[PDB]
Order: sequence, then C-alpha cells, then structure tokens
Amino acid sequence: QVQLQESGPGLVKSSETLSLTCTVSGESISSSSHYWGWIRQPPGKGLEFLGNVYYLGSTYYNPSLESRVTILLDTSKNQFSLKVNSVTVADTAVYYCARHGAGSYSGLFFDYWGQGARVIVSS
Amino acid sequence: DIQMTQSPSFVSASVGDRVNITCRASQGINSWLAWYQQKPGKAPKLLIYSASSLQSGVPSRFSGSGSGTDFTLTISTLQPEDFATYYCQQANSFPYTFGQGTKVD
Amino acid sequence: TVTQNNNSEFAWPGASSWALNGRNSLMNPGPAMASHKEGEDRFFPLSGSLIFGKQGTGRDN
Amino acid sequence: QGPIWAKIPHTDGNFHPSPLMGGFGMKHPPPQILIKNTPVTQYSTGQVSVEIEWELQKENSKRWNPEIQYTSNYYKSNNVEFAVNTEGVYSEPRPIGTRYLTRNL
Amino acid sequence: VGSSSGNWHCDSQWLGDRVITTSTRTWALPTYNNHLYKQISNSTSGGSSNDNAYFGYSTPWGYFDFNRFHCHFSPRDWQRLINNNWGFRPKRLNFKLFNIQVKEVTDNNGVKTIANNLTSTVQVFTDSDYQLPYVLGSAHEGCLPPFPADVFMIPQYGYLTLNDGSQAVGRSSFYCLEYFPSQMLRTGNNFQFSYEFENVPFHSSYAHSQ
Amino acid sequence: VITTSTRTWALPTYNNHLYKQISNSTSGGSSNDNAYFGYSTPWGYFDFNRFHCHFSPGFRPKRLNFKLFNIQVKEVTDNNGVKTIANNLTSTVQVFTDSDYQLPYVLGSAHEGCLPPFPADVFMIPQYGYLTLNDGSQAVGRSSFYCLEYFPSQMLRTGNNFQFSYEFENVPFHSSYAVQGRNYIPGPSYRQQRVSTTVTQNNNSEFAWPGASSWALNGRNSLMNPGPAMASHKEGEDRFFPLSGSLIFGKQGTGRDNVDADKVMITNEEEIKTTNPVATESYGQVATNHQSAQAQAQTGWVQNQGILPGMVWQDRDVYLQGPIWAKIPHTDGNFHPSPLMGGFGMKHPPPQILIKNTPVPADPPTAFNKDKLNSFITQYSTGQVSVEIEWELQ
Amino acid sequence: VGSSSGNWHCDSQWLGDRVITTSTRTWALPTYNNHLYKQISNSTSGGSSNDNAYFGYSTPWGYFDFNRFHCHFSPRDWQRLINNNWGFRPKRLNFKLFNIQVKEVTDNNGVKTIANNLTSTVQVFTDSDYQLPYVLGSAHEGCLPPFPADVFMIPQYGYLTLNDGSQAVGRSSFYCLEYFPSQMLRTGNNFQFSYEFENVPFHSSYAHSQSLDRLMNPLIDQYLYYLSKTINGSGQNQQTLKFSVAGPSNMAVQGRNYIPGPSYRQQRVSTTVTQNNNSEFAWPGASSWALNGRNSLMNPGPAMASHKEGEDRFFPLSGSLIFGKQGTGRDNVDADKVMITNEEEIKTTNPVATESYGQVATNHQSAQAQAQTGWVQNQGILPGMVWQDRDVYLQGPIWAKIPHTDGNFHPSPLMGGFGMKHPPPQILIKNTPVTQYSTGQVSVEIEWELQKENSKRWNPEIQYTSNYYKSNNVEFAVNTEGVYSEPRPIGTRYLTRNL
Amino acid sequence: NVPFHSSYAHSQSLDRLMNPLIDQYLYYLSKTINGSGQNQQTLKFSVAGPSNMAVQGRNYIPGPSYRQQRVSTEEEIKTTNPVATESYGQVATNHQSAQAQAQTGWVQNQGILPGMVWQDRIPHTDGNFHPSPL
Repeated sequence: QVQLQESGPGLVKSSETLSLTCTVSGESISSSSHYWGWIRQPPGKGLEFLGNVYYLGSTYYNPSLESRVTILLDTSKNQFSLKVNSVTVADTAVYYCARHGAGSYSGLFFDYWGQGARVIVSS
Repeated sequence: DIQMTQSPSFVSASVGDRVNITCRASQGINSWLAWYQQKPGKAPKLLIYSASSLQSGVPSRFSGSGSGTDFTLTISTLQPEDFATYYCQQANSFPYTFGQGTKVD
Repeated sequence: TVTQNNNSEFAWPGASSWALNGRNSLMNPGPAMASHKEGEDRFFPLSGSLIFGKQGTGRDN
Repeated sequence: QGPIWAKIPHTDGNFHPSPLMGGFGMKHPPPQILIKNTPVTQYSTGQVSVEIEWELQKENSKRWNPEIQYTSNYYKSNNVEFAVNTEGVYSEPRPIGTRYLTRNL
Repeated sequence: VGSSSGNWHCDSQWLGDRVITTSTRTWALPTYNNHLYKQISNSTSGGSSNDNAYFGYSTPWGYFDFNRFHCHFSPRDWQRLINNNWGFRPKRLNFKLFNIQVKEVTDNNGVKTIANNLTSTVQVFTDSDYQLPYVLGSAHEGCLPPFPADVFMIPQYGYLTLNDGSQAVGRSSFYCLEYFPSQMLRTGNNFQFSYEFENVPFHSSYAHSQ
Repeated sequence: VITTSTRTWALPTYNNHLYKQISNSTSGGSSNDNAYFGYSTPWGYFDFNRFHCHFSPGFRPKRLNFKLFNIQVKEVTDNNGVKTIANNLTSTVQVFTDSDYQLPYVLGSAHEGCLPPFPADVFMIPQYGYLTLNDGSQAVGRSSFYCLEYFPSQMLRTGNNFQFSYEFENVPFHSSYAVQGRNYIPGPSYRQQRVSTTVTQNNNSEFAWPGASSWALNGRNSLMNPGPAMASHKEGEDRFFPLSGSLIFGKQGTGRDNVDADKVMITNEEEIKTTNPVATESYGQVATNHQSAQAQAQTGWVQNQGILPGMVWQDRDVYLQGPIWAKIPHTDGNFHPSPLMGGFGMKHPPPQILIKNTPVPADPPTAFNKDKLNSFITQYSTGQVSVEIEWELQ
Repeated sequence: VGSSSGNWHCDSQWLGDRVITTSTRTWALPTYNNHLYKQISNSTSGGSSNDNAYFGYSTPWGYFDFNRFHCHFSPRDWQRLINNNWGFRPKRLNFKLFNIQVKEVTDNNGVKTIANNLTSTVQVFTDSDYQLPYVLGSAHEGCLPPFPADVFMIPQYGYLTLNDGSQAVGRSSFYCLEYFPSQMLRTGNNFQFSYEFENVPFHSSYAHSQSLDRLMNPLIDQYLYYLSKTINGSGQNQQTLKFSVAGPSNMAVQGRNYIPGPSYRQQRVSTTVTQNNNSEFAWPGASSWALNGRNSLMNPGPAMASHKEGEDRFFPLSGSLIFGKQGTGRDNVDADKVMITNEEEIKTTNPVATESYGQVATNHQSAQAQAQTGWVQNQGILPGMVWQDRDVYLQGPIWAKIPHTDGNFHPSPLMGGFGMKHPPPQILIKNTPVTQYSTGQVSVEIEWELQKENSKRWNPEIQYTSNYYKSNNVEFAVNTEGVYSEPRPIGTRYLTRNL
Repeated sequence: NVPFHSSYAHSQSLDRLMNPLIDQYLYYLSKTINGSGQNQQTLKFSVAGPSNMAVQGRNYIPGPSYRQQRVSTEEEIKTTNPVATESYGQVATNHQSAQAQAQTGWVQNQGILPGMVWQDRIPHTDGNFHPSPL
C-alpha cells in the first residue's frame, strides 16, 4: 500500500515561489519503476495536470503552465517536490500528489492519490 | 490540448436507479480513459482504467465500454454510499486532461 | 509511457538486426552507446540495453 | 548482476574484442568445468568454493568538490534493500553500475 | 567417508591494491537425458521460423558457471569497489570442489526412499585445451546464487552446430565428452585446480567529467 | 582453580535453512516501545555464559578452552505415522567462531538456552537471531543485514572435531566479601519503587508498569532493570523489594506467565548495604532556597544523584545461576563498564560459536529449474561439548 | 632578498593507514593597537548585564588559527575520509612561515603609497610551555580560510582574567608577551617548527546499527522475571503479585546490562514558526549553568540526539552547533540563512536532548498511598552508562586545551574534537615597532592516522554522495562573482558498527 | 604515587576562557518574536560575539554541585566551581507550543557530566571515582 502525504506552506505571498513536497510511504521511488505526478484543483473546477517525474529524474511539464513549474526528485529521502514560480491569485487550489503508474498503465492513470494540500496565494 | 465534455453536468438520480455518465473526447483517444470519483473535499480515487477494466478496490457495480470517441460510466444499482462528482481522463496524448465534472445526486 | 509509442507491432519488424547466412539476428545489446539524450529518461533503445528482471518476474509477457 | 568474461571466438582477426554485454574478452577464459553422475535414479550434492583475485587501480584525482558516490537510502522502508523478506527471499532491487568516480577526458 | 574433504570459505580480504573474494555454495546434480546423449532440433519443439533454426545435442553432463559478478561480491563489497576505484581486472582463479554426497532413490508406492550410496562416483573434468564448445559467454542462467544460503542446481550442458533448417550438414561436429580423460570422485575425494588469468585491460569504472 | 564441563547437545534444522526477517508486526500489535526489527537465522550457538555451567554446588576468569567432538548426524525419514531415523555418514556440520566480533553479540542479555547445570542433561541448542535499527516496525536504511554464511567456517563430518582456546583480558578481581566530617560518601542512586510481597500492604491498583523507573531512548520507554547496585531494603525489613531493582529467577518447573511469588526466587542485596544506598530511598536532602529572616530554610528530596568526587560503591553480586561476562558496547566513552546484572564486563568477551546443519538437498527435478531448492531432508545432529575455564582466587 | 625562502605545498597523500594534509595560504598582518598593550572591559560597550562582564587586556600580537578542519581537508578528501574509515586522529604537526614581505604605507594627500621596507623585522614566537592563556580552543573566527586561493587576516590576540563586574581583583594576572624570547625575521629569513600530538583516542566516525535497548536475541526468552500484574481484578482487597518471563512479547521490560548516557534537557524549537507560542523565550527558557553569580548559556552541552526519529523540524535550542551560510550577516539573520547540525547518529546510545531522561519513584506505595513518579530533567553519570561524544564537522573545530585542574571527567570537549592537555602551541606574531604591515606564506602540515573499516555487513552502506541533479553552480565551488561557498555542514558518521 | 596537590588559584573563570576580541563562527537563537502583537513568531539567529559573552559556546562546564544552605553572620576555587550555596544551573522542562509556555526548573544538585573540570579542597571497594578525600 502506498500512502502519499503533501506538506509545505499553506499561504504564499503573490509572486513568491510556491513549494510543496510529497513523501511517499510504502514504496521506494528509486526501485519502484513508476511515474510520480502532480495535479491541481482550482476551487469548484476540473482538475488539471501539472506534470510528472519518472523515477530516473526525467520530467514532463504541462505547457499550459508556462515554464513556471519545476518538479524535483529527491530519491534518498523518498520524496519529490513541486515548485511553481511567480505565483498569482489565480494559482490557488488543492494540490494532489499521485502515483502516475501501474503495470499496464504506467504514467497514464493516477491510481494512488495524496491526501491533498490546500495552498492559498494571497497578498 | 484535447477537450473533454461530460454530457450531463448535473444528473439527479436517486438510489437504486441506474445512471450513466458520458464524456466525449474532442478527438479520438484510442480507448484510453480513466473515470474518477471525488467525494466532497477528499482527493479523487480511480474507478475504471483503460476502457472497461475495473480497479481492484472498486465494487462490481461500476462499468463502462468506450468505442474510442464515446465513453459511458454506468453506475448500476446506485447505492447511497456514492454521491460524488465523476471525472474522465484521457491517456492518449499529452497533456492529460480531465473534463468538467458530473455531479450525481 | 505506453501511449507515446506507435499503435502497432514493431517489436521484431522495426528493430535493428544483423543478418547472417539468411538468418536475421537482433542487435542485442549492440555497440556501446549512450541510452538517451541528457534530460529525457523515459525512453530507451529497443534492444540496446541489458534488461534484467526483478525477482518473481514471470518468464513471459 | 551481469557477466564477467566471455571467450573470444577463435578467428583470423577481431577489433576491440571486449564483449558487448560487458566484461573482459579473453582468448583463454577460465575453463569450463563439467560434471556428471556415473551411471549405475541417482543424484549428488556437495560444496563449491571459487576464489578470484582482483587487482585495483586507485583514484588519484585532484577534483576539489565531492564525488558522486553510491549510497543506500534512509527512509524507513518495510524491508531493507539487498536482504531477505519474511519468506527468506533474497531480492536485488536495482542494478548497480560501476561508474561513479570521475576522470578527465 | 567419515572426514570432511574441505572447508567453508566465504569472505573478502581488501589488501592494498588487490582484492581476494571467495565464494562457497551448495549444489545439486541430477541425471540428465537418462545418461544418454540426445540429439535436439527445433523440429522437436515445432521449429517455427528459419531465424530460430538450430541443430544440436544435449548431454547428461552438467557444468559449473560462476561467470556473474554477484557470485563473488556481496552488495557492500561491490559498493567498496565502485566507490573507491578507477578500475579492476582478475588475476588468479582458484577453484575447489568437494564433500561429494551421492544419493539414490528407489520409489516405493507414495513415499520415495533416499539413502547414501557409498561406492558411487562423480566424474568431473575441465576443458583447458578448449576443444569443446564454450557456452559460458552467452549469459545463461544457472550460475552460483547471489545469496550464499541459496542451494542451487547445476545446469545441463548442451551445444549447437552447423545446420540448414533442422537438417544437419557434413561439417557439423559431434563431441562425445566421455572421450575426455576425467577425474572420478567418491564420497571422500575432492577436486581442485587453479587458474592464472591472461592479461586483460582494466575495466573502467569512472565517468568522464568532460 | 580449573573447572571442566561436558555435555551433549541436539541441534535441529532451523528456519528450513532460510534467513527470515522477523519484525514487531509479525508477532505483535501496537506496542510502540515493544516494536523491533531484525532477522532470524538457521544458525544455532553455544551459550555457556552462566556460572552453574562450570560450578557444582575474590575470583575472576583467566583462560578458556572449548571442544566439540563425537559429531553424530541423523537423517529422519517419515513414512505415515512412524518415523525412521537413519545415520547419514556423509553429512556435514558447519561451525565457526567469531573472533573479530563482527556479528551482533547476543550472549550478554542473560537469555535462556545455557548449558544445563546437571552433567547428565542433554540440551537443545538455542537459535540465533539479532535486532537492528528500527522505526516502529519498519527499518531505516542504516540497518544492517549480516549473512552468517559469509564468514569462513569449518565443516565437520562424523570424524572431525573442533577446538579452540581463548584468553580473558584483565578484569577486576570479583569481590566476594561483605554529623562528623567524613572523607567519602555513599554511591549513586536512581530510585526504584518499593513493593512488599504481602499484598495486603501494597496498593489496590495496576501500578506495575507505571511505578517502575524507566529510561527513555529515541522515544521508547525501556524499563530500568535491575539498575545500579543498591541495597534492596532497609535494615530489618526483608519483606520489601524494589519493583525492578533486583534479579528474579524462576524455580524448577515455574510457568511462563503470571506465576506467584513463591514460584520465583527474588534476590536480595542486603550484603552491600554499608557502602550503598537503599534502592527505595532518596540519596539525601538539599536546601532548595536561601534562608532569611523572612523565609524559612526549605529542604527537598534527592531522587537521583550522579557521581560526585569521593563516592565508593560495591558492584552487584553474581549468583550461581547468573551470567558471567557481558560484552561492553563499543562507544566513545563509558563509565565503570561493570555490567548492571553482575559479572565481568569485557571489551573482548569469549567469542560466539555458531553452528548449523549443512542442508542436504532432496531430489532435483531432473529438468533444469533455476529456482533455489527449498526441498530438503529432515535432519538433525548431536555431539559433545567440553568447555574448560581456568580461574584465579584472591 | 632575491632568494625565495620556501615553496608552495598543498596536497594530501594517502598512504595505508595515514594521511598527510598540507595547507598553504597567504596572509596579511596589520599593526594592532598601534603597538600597545591596552586594557578592555565591559564598560567600553557599557556592560548592560552582569552575565556579560569581562575584564582583560588586548595585545598587538596576532595569532595563526588552523584549528578548524576545512583548513586541512578539501571537501573531496573529507569525503574519502568519512566514507571509508571508522576513525582518525592527528599524529604530527609541522608548521612553516616564510616568504616574509614588509610594506610601508605613507599617506600623501589623496592616494596612499605602498613600498617595501627591507630592514624591518617580524617578531614570532610559539608558546610551547603554555604559559599564556589559550584562545585557540573557543571556536573563534580568523582560522585559515577553507579555499586555498583566499587571502586571510591574522586575528588580534587578547585575553581575559578575573573580574568582579568591570573591576579587577588582586589575583588578576597581566601577561606581557614581550617578556618571552621570540625570533625576528627579515625578508630572507623563514620560520619553522614541528609538533607531535599527545596520545588521543580515535574519533569514532560511525553510527551504530543497533539501539542500546535492542541488543537482545529476539528469539529467546530471558530467565529473569518481572512483575506483570499488581492486581487480579477490580475490587477491594484484590492486590496480587504476578511475575512473567521476559521475552519478545513484552520486550521493553527485560533486564539489561547498560543504560544510555547522561542528559541535561534543552528546550525544543520548531523550524516551522507557527508551532511556537508568541513569547520571547530565547534567553529566558534556555538551559544554562551558573558560575560565580553569572549565568552562562549551556552550549552545546553534553552530546544528546537532537530529535526523536521522524522529526526533522525540532532542534534543541542551545544544544546544536549552528554554522553560517556564505555571506550571512552578523545580527538577527533569518532561520534559513544559517546551517543547523542535527545529532541523528547519537540517538541509539544517547538520549534525545529535548526529552526527559526517564522517571523515578517519588514516594512509597501502600494501601493509603499510590505509586507516584516524576520526570528526570537531568541525570549525572551513573556506573554503566555508555554514550557517544559529539560529532565533528568539516567546518567545526579540531582540538581544545583541557583546563588545568586536579580532576575532570571525559575531557573530550563539548563542541567536538580531541581534548588535549598539550595541544598545538599557539603561534604569536607581530610587526616590529619602528603605519606598517607584513605578508607571507603560512604552511601547515598534519599527519593523520586512520582506523579502517572491517564490517561484514551484507547490504550497502549509507555513503555521502553529491546529488546529480543539475543546478546553477556546483556545490563546494565558486560562483560567477568568485565567492567560495560551503552549502551544508558535513558530519563524520556515515558508516555503521554493531553496538 | 598520588598527584601533586595543586596549590594555586586560577586567574581565569571557566566561562571567561574565550578570546575577548574575536567573533565566533557559531550562532545563537536570539529573537523568537518580531515584536509585541499576535501571531508574531519568527526565528532570528545572531553571531555569538564579545558584546554578548553569555551565549558563546564553550568546551567545558563547571564541576559537580550539591547545594549547601547559606548562613549569614574556599574562595580560590570559585573560578571553575559553582558556589556551594547556589543552584548549579537551570534546566528547561516542558516543551513549548502555541498552548504552553516554556518552563525552566532549578537544578539544586548535578552529578558528573562529560566535560566537567573542578578543583580539590581509600576505602577498599569495587569502584570509586576521583578518590581524592574530602
């Protein structure tokens, strides 16, 4: 079983970088061979993919977000961190951590999900 | 990007009655889909992966067969335990996109 | 990622292979070459990498 | 997990005999060792001890900042890496390269 | 019969510029092909394609294969190599085989019977003149186990020769291994030989910084 | 003084010839302090660490000698109800000693499984396992896995024997004897709760876990037992004993759980009382403030007192059933390494001796299968053990 | 003049069990106090507190400090040291001072002009009888700089003595360094001496793979008994004494041989700010010791683990060596400008610094009196305690001078390193009085001993690795401006040993 | 052979062993709040330096102490030895948090700790510490 916890600030000043981290318990990122990815849920709206990071460090970003997001993979502490730059009022929602893969559908469908992390961008 | 539109936006259907939620991809996704279920405030949880293959955790009642431009999630014998929004996901081409949501009652 | 791949069977038809006495031979592992360009790690060369397996891994598919 | 040596096929010529799956190409590798049970339903068992003496080349480099070294993680996993589970099953989780220290080109 | 024909050595001694690694395992040897040389070809297994065509033989002889690294190095030992060293290469190989125990089975009804067979012999020899095919280069399974406490099974020896489809040709070569002088061990004998590796260039275990 | 002991042992086949991870979760639930992580091994070991092994009903060890001979191996075939036992004359038995102390040293915790006191008894060799770093029931990456097969060992058929010698490092000779200004003061105290065997006096509540003096390490409460050497009871009152203060042995035949007070033998410290405090009593009083005309002088009780210059104390008395030596943990520093359960603390104690029955594989499948063979002959062995320890009397 | 008095040596040779680390830097020595021995006291700054009172003299002499590790060890050598070895210690010390240069500065209107002075001398002497106060052991600034290309400035030498407030007492000692014989150097002369460290125990670099309470065999019950139940069941007159066998089922109650090391509790502060109350508790709530009417903060104190397993955020208030990042201001810098060092390794044998030592019984039980226990906030040494000393860091100090007294316990200094009664002697220096300053080359060479790693551990160790992920500038290397920087503190304990 | 009985008074206090002129590379916690108000928590670190000599980290601590009562009607050793009539030190007890303020108890008596140094002023047993009589 894979438990996913997010942590970081819950309030960030506008145009200050946002940083969350997801510490995965129950697997080992280095030897699991699965993709790990983020999505975001602006309030009362549909979830939008942010990007994922393959266990060797390769990374895909969502072009909608314009080169703000950066997904760092810290493999030794078994956690990976989302960083989005120049935050705005619009970029506030609950950020979910997820394991992007399974045997057949690796890097496709999100089977195991974080508990969720509220982030409110404000001045 | 590829749009996703779930046809019923709000479907009020009570207990025991069969419900079907349909979401059509903007362009052919070659039967790559992922229906999700979000109870309010908690993170969503996967239900059906690929086109019709059920997840291990989910109850037999959920089902759906896509033809690749058309997809339906049929909740059969709806129990009170699940009144939640339902999202669909494309796996076909980056970026992955979750259309709207279908709130059921 | 399974979906970045072409929707066809190119496992033997599209692979690199050296031919000997009218018998085709797959090029495994091949000459010594980097597996991927820096910064992209999802991809791997078709036969170009020693592929071990984790314990309990079945013998087929 | 990979091989150590492989025999160079005895031929007219070769170019850089070092074998393609790795290791040390040799024209007189360690000889095969054949064994059988002399016919007399029969099987035999015993011990085998094999000893190879390896020679090293030390790292002399003047690089100022620290090297990238191979390490073992510290994140409270259910079972330690390169060890046994509760069934006594020794599992090698990931393959280990030989190349960590750095040299100039 | 009543005295140990060898000892148990597993360890690694890190001495100066040299490393001495010794691995000991416990093996089992069954009888293959009912003590017969048996011809094998794809026509037996269905012979689907011309690419997969092979013509060869299967012999009752088994063989020892230590050809993979994890036989010699414990994970920690290996770590002490890749971390601290710019190269390595083998020098000497010293092989020992001993404590042979021959068992016999007479199956009666459900329960089979197993007891010591004292006068039985176990033949073992090496090909140091390289007259036989060399099958140790293709990375086959059946090597010594990675983990010392694992008891393993000696692989069966087989080889292939020239062919056109499943048929043979005049130049195909058939080797009878009985034709080789070989030592014969009873339950008190042991087997040992040493080997001096030919000169090979150091394997590189460093990454260029440029 | 030179004593020799000789016994006969029976060593079965443990863990099906497997190394199995053992954890807190496997045998327990909750129990934060209790949870542990470790491995169990097929290997057995010889524990002679208890006195009555060498002694029939100031001193200190000098030399040691150990012998293992008359190795008898028995292969067990079982057909339906009855089981057949036949000699297997080709079988082997592996034994090594750890003289570099590279493996965990488990002899010091006063475990059962010792050589029995009575020379005619035949004992079963206790299994060997060890505990390593843990977090809850899980295992941090700093943990260690030791594979005992990876130590060079000596294999013994029925004609071989195994002997070695050992030399005890120099330890203190054990002592076996009992308002003016003064030059010296009584020793240290870390107080214990006081219990009396007559249940009418003690409190009618479940104070057994809570009452005891504990020390916390990494957020795990581990009860203090027996604790610093201290006299168990005040002069004339022998009915009272500290809750975790002194060693408690079971009588012959004593059950494992919830035995009464008369089934167990409570040791008493009454001999040392001259130089040491009573384990239930405060070390003394101290002024808690400044006296004045406006405030009286207050005194307060000293529950725990460390070392002060001028203390003297006696160690805890070894018993005929008690342990002899205990390994000193390897650390930057320690004060007065003498173990708290009595005996001679030694940075290089007598080496552990690990022994197993070399597994004999059953019939292989006859077609090649790369899986490790788990199918073995039911087997066990027996033999002799003679251990000889020179001693020196004062 | 035209003949160089030495060369430049800066390399470490790895030979067997010994290391030879040579360090050569360039220095600039000004003239302090205009060639005057002057008195100083708190009243100069006002001495707002009694605890801050000091009375002492400040001398023109400067003194060399190699007392921090990163002088000698490049961050690579330090890696090769902390990964492969279980302990080390200094053996020899070999010091040279040479290529002296004397430059005079005579200010004329706008520009100051700097020219050679050939006839001038530089007075140097080392106190090998240790008759001066010893200032090298307090972890003061001014040590040789970590990176070899830097140029550094010799710190001024001054000392303190007995005081009541700012006033002196009849016992206060005034040492005039001019009273010692010294050597005098012109541009062609050079200065060298060699030292031999007194015997010190190895510094143990490793973290135990067993916790002090897990030493047991997990499969076997002890033959000792403990008291399991004090009552059978609910009711009057229901007391009982029931004993059980100590075993794996209830593990923590077994009898044990040894007990964790001493503790003197520290307050705990959270890296996360919102987890702390809105009060100033830095000084008031800090564990401190009192001497002759002055309160001295306890820093760092005994060696105690910083936090319980799993908690990175909490750190003991005064009990963890804190280092500055490159370019950090002096006063009231925010919490991410400094580097905090956590004692993760010592938890196995040492208590958590923010937690109690344990409990003890505060009274006698009876039918009328319940068993009452209370916490232990501090525990002196009791016989049998084992403990780990405090770790040494790349940035941290090497040695100290044991105070000269009748007795001490475990002289190993509380900030880490090797306590000695005869450390490397101070090296004092000044310009000879005739505005003048001198420069030269310092070269220090220490020979180290190494304890090699024998472990049989099957699975791979934890090692100190440099992360591969790309970034704007390499760790432990200069940036586009040229300012050398050390990213994070490095501990010496990455290996393991059985407890 | 017993050691030379030291017969002198130290000229320095155990806490004044420092160099008065030079900063330390060590830091100490200084401000835990931005100022008066609500929700003001912050962490501020400042260099331990000659201006504040109370908080500088030191290698050794004063010797053992067991408090005697003071009476009003060995002053050489008071340099490194705590005053017999005073509390040897202050030890923080409970952990602070948004609910609870830090509390600090007084240590009346403190046994040996590693790093203590002290000045002076055999029963035959298994053990003793610093046997010098009183």
